[PDB]
Amino acid sequence: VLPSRRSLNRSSRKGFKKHRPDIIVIDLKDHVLGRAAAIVAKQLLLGKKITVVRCEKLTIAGSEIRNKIKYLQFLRKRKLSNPKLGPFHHRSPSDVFIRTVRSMLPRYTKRGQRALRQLVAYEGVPVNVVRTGGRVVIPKAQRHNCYRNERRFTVLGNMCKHVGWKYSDVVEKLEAARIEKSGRHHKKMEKVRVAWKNARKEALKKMPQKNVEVLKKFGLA
Amino acid sequence: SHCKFEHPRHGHLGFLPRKRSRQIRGRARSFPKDDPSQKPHLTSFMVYKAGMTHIVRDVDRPGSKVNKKEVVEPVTILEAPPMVVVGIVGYRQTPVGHKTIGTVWAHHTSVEFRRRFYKNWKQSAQLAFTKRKQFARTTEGRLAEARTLKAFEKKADIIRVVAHTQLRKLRNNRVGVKKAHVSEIQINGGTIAQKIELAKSLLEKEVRIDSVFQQSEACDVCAVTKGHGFTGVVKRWGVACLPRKTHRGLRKVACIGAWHPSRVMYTVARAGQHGYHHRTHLNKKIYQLGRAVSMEPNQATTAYDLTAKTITPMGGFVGYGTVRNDYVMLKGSVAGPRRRVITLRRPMAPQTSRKLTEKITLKFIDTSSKIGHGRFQTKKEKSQWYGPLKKDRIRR
RNA sequence: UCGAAUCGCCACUUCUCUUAUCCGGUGGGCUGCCCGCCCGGCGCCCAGUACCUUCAUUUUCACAAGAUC
RNA sequence: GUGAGAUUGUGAAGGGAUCUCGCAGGCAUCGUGAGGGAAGUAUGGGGUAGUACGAGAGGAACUCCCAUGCCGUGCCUCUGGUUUCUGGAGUUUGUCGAAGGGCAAGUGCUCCGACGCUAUCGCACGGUGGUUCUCGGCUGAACGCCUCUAAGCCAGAAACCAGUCCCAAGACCGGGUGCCCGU
RNA sequence: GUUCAUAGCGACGUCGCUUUUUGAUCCUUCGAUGUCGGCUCUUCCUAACCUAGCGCCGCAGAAGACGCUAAGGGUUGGAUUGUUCACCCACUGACAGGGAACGUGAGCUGGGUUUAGACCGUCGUGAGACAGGUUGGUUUUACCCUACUUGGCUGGAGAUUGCGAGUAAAAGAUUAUCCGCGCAAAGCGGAGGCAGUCCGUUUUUUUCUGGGUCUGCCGUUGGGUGGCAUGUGCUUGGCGCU
RNA sequence: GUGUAGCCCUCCCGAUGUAGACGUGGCGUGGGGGUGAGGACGAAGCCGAUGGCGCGAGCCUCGGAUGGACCCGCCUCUAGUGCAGAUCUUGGUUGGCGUAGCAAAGAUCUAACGGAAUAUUUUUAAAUGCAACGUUGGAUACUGGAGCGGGGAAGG
RNA sequence: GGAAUGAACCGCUUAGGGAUAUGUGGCGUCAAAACUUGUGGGCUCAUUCUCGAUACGUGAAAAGGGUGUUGGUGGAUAUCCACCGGCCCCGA
RNA sequence: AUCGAACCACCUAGUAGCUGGUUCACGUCGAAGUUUCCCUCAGGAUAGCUGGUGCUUGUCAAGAAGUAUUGUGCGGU
RNA sequence: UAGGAAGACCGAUAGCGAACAAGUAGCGUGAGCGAAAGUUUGAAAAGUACUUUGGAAAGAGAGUGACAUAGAACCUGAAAUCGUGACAACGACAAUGGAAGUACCUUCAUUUCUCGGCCAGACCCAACCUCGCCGCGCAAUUUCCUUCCG
Ligand SMILES: [Mg+2]
Ligand SMILES: [Mg+2]
Ligand SMILES: [Mg+2]
Ligand SMILES: [Mg+2]
Ligand SMILES: [Mg+2]
Ligand SMILES: [Mg+2]
Ligand SMILES: [Mg+2]
Ligand SMILES: [Mg+2]
Ligand SMILES: [Mg+2]
Ligand SMILES: [Mg+2]
Ligand SMILES: [Mg+2]
Ligand SMILES: [Mg+2]
Ligand SMILES: [Mg+2]
Ligand SMILES: [Mg+2]
Ligand SMILES: [Mg+2]
Ligand SMILES: [Mg+2]
Ligand SMILES: [Mg+2]
Ligand SMILES: [Mg+2]
Ligand SMILES: [Mg+2]
Ligand SMILES: [Mg+2]
Ligand SMILES: [Mg+2]
Ligand SMILES: [Mg+2]
Ligand SMILES: [Mg+2]
Ligand SMILES: [Mg+2]
Ligand SMILES: [Mg+2]
Ligand SMILES: [Mg+2]
Ligand SMILES: [Mg+2]
Ligand SMILES: [Mg+2]
Ligand SMILES: [Mg+2]
Ligand SMILES: [Mg+2]
Ligand SMILES: [Mg+2]
Ligand SMILES: [Mg+2]
Ligand SMILES: [Mg+2]
Ligand code: NA
Ligand code: NA
Ligand code: NA
Ligand code: NA
Ligand code: NA
Repeated sequence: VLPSRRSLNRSSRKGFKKHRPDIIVIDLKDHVLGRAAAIVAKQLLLGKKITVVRCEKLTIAGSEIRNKIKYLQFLRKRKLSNPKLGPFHHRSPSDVFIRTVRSMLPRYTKRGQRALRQLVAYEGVPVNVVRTGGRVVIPKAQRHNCYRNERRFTVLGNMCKHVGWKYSDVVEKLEAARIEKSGRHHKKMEKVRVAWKNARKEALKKMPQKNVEVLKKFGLA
Repeated sequence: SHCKFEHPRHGHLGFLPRKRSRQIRGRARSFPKDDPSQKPHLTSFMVYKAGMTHIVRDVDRPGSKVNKKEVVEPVTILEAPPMVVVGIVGYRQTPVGHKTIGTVWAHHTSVEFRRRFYKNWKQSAQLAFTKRKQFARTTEGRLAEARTLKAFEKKADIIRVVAHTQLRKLRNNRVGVKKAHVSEIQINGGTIAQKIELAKSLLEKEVRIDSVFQQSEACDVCAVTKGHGFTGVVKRWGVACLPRKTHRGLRKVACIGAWHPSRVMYTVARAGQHGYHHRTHLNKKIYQLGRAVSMEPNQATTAYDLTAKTITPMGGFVGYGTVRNDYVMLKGSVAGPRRRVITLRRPMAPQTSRKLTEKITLKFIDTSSKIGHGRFQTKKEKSQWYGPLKKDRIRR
């Protein structure tokens, strides 16, 4: 994915500087794992580019002990003759989500393999996607719309930590820094936000009165 | 049907595959856990194997049958010329592992270090590090170095130093390699700022083994074992031989699997490469830390044996020669043949047992010849047994 | 060298938390009702809501014959 | 566009047209670690102690200390085994005239024998944290009593997961660094 | 079971599980799937013999009985017999039960079973018979594909193509138009000058050029101070040189 | 005017199928009787990213930088008349494959000569002509008189 | 054409092709259809062969139990007893 | 190189209810594994199921019907 | 033993075993068994003198002949299998196959070139098939609606 010299010369000759394709960034905090994967799988097949973040905050219905036992039963399956050929049991939350999505795709055709290549999964919000725009959610897979309040659920990050994931503390430290850095900057840049709101209110007093009457009729000001 | 009688399986399945080691030098895969309370210090060293001998000492072990009595213990002698520190590296932690941040190089480096980056040094242009030398000390070069050191302080997690051996000072006739061996040594203890301060003071300087290890301490050994080439199942795995009347040979495994599954499994012994594997062994006590013979010649003289002698046996170590530099005496054996490069590291397992904390006081060191049955400790002793010989008569 | 498919962008979006929750926050009076108080944006044809000015013969659809990289 | 080539079935110049390939990396080092493998396990003695308990008869165990069995990873200082160093010596038959030096008997045979390889027949070494099961409890309703359970919490098996250990980027590392080349 | 149905048992009855016994059937194989046992080697199951932790007793202690989680580890040396099975001697913490084409013959062995020679008993007029006893009786082929064990060579992200552009990177005239400190702050620091040329839609325009020059710095001429493990490179301090 | 390149135009009802039966102005091959053509300005045969026609068996055209002397359409007669397999017959070719191997009877060395078998380079000597053969002299060693000694029979 | 898979089950039975509509079976992704339909009711929480979920297909299960939770019937008193169902749990 | 009956040529292409094979296209139709007899049970003959050729006729229906209704008989699950 | 007539016969794996130095070569102690093989170059040997490399075999030229890719067991010269030049791409589903398109070739067939038998779009008539909008009949709408009191 690192550009070669050939790409650099071609871009320099034609005067191309930067390019960003159309990508949707999904915040997967407090989303149901199975329902989020099913919706994402169909959109990938329709030709969308999707990047998901905060995969460690996905939720699964049931107690943690029940889901932990479920994973351990999966870990027991291996090719006895040569386990290095057998099924591979990935342990990170982003790898678990990618495996779940892969099971909902035609993975043994070129069309299915291409669709899987269009998905990128992260733990937390990495520095290269922080400033890329506003994140989105999936209302049909949100926890407060799917589970009854009295049921018990499992957070994917806590489940993975006890079956082999080794970077739970690293992700937690990185998230704390990001919240501090983003919170400071958003406390800044408030004077400009207030100034812009004040300018709009100062308008409707200098702008033509006929256009003000139209705005009132349509309920805009 | 079940097997008629039970016995434990042959061999350890955690040391697979039994393939040739990728490198010939011993490399530590992990370093001891960092303790920020202690002072910054190095954690490993590189030495060369010379040979073996044995010693006599008195043991202090209450409740034992040998308490306050003499024992004989074989030991291993390893030559340890001082190392040179040339670089600093820093690491940062990411959700996918550790990543290198950058490298700070020393301004002056020796020819033996720069020999490592060439296949034919004497017939090349020898241009390595020439451009960096022209730029490092300028105003822009100083600014670039400060930028890298600022990155180390701000966001690094682990600090390591790049060091190399001095084969020129180890004037061995049988070790043919002239390019130095390069490795990384982690710095443990103190904060990140204190770690960097120690590394800068160490740049372009020598480090002696006595400043890393102490006598009566334990250590870990990383080395590659002796090779044996293609080997049968009897030697490779230790299976039992078959009766004498066996058609088509008896040094085999009779049954290599059942009908189902219809394939051979990875747990069955087969013939292949044996030896030349990387191994890490634990808890080797340090019996002596000797200094170079040029400074103090009475290396093998103890408080109970006043004979003046060096550590090299009569006639020299077989296939190695003389020990001319600092050395370390380890109890027991270490992997690999003579002349191989071996890495010693600080212990990983807890060190609190009575055996591990015992204080060692040597009483006798053997220096007889390892060729034949040596019966003279020194050259003077042999010339006292024999009188003047025929050749001496010619001289006088 | 290359003729190519893609056709919103922002240094107001590009911080956080909740849903048994003051749906912007936050008090008082007598369960629940009543009464208070303070505070996404642009973009679609004049760089701006005036009514000034060039568009053709590419003469009835055809990948926008134009843009971006 | 440019640099190379090709257009091979009934002959030779010359021109044209078209079709293919190249137009950017190379070598050398220090590292990361997803995934896979996975290992240590038992007994005895000292002391507790002739103690607890028991009318007597009899009769235990934990911290701690010292060894050993089975297994695993290595090594050759010592001891033992092995000799085509045909090393040194000795000895039989034949043979070069004798002696000397040898030689033939697919290594004549005997003794000692280095280097190397090798034996529990010799020697060294074999770690750290969590989640839980059975079970025992704490608060506590349902059910103005009670209750280890309904919500919640504690401690916790040779079991399970990770660390240490072995292979390791078809796990395609936008990890670092050195020099040459190109833009 | 001194009493006491249920510590431990449990008749008369009744409900199940398993495929490690033997039967019942005859679906596949008769232009052939090598038929007992032992040796060797790996793995799986739990209905737990020993090893870890527990509950309960007709558990005072010691030794034990019953039950729960648990298959990580261990489970022997011999006499007789072809034996599986059986039965004794001995050690031990313990000498648990089973599966994998009744695991395993192009891995072995060939004692037994089941050809041809021969002896005995019983049966048959006889040739001969006996799931009765006995002795002697050729064990063939891998260089192919896969699996497994080691051993090397080498491409490749549109997983060989597209030019089909997503960094677990930075932080701004849209990353361009310099650096250092600082919180994506507030704020505060440093920066050589002169002449041409060659190109140019403006803001002290881009380059290329020339001397005059001043730091940091190379390679140097020699000189003396010194450190390092002491033949080889450094730190000094000047000289004239980019 | 059963059956076609169906005499032509409307309308209605059925259409699969093992063993098996039957139909076809249904296809193809060797030869006889008739009729009509073709060929050195090139017959049969053979080759094909040569297309066209037919549901199909097949038919026809094109090209040959192939060939060198015969052959076909239509109506009828006649038969040794159509192939993918029979552990089918006879030839040819084939992966395995430069593979498995060419391992009893002890063994050869050296100089000169001979030989086309060298001392073979244009683009100092070694790193660019290797390997192997016979005779003679010398060396080493085997057969060891029940001999890789010297003569005969049978057989040749 | 359906029941993932199957000679015999379900639907339907077949000249070469379009348009329209159905049968059996379905409408979270694989995979066409409720881009997870209703402005419809209830019931269920199930720790190592892991609650349950398309008949034929026994092609996985009993006797006997539960103060789990949700409904009935018959008696008593200003809540108590006896009996019978649904789903789930032990037996496994 | 042959022996619980040698070798060569011939009768001999010996017989086989048993195993193997059996060469172009389209179209109209399209089954049976059941009955009786057979030294019959891995085979035949015989009736049934099928194809071909028709004959005699009719055209809304004769000697039509795997179906009802009405009337009248039979029966021992 | 001499001759004649022929054939809806076979046409070199056929026809006699034998179209040829065939009951021959070869096999078996013997009685006996028993093949393969068209010399079919060309009308005519005119069967390649001579130069050059090579020890030779042969190669490169030259020549005869209408043709030598008719060069000597030489007419025609198929398939199986192999080499070479150019090109097409291609992961690992063993290949092969069916259906429907597309990207590059091919220049095979047919049509057209001032009218076209080519490619699109809109409009008109008939037929068939949909959607909007507006409604009706019936004691179905009295186990009902409303007011007041008990
Ligand atoms: Mg066992
Ligand atoms: Mg044998
Ligand atoms: Mg020695
Ligand atoms: Mg792991
Ligand atoms: Mg594992
Ligand atoms: Mg000798
Ligand atoms: Mg001799
Ligand atoms: Mg000896
Ligand atoms: Mg068979
Ligand atoms: Mg067989
Ligand atoms: Mg077999
Ligand atoms: Mg069985
Ligand atoms: Mg068996
Ligand atoms: Mg066998
Ligand atoms: Mg056997
Ligand atoms: Mg076998
Ligand atoms: Mg016998
Ligand atoms: Mg039909
Ligand atoms: Mg048929
Ligand atoms: Mg004929
Ligand atoms: Mg025939
Ligand atoms: Mg044929
Ligand atoms: Mg070979
Ligand atoms: Mg051999
Ligand atoms: Mg001899
Ligand atoms: Mg001799
Ligand atoms: Mg769909
Ligand atoms: Mg016949
Ligand atoms: Mg047949
Ligand atoms: Mg029909
Ligand atoms: Mg009869
Ligand atoms: Mg013939
Ligand atoms: Mg020819
Ligand atoms: Na044998
Ligand atoms: Na159990
Ligand atoms: Na002789
Ligand atoms: Na049959
Ligand atoms: Na013949």
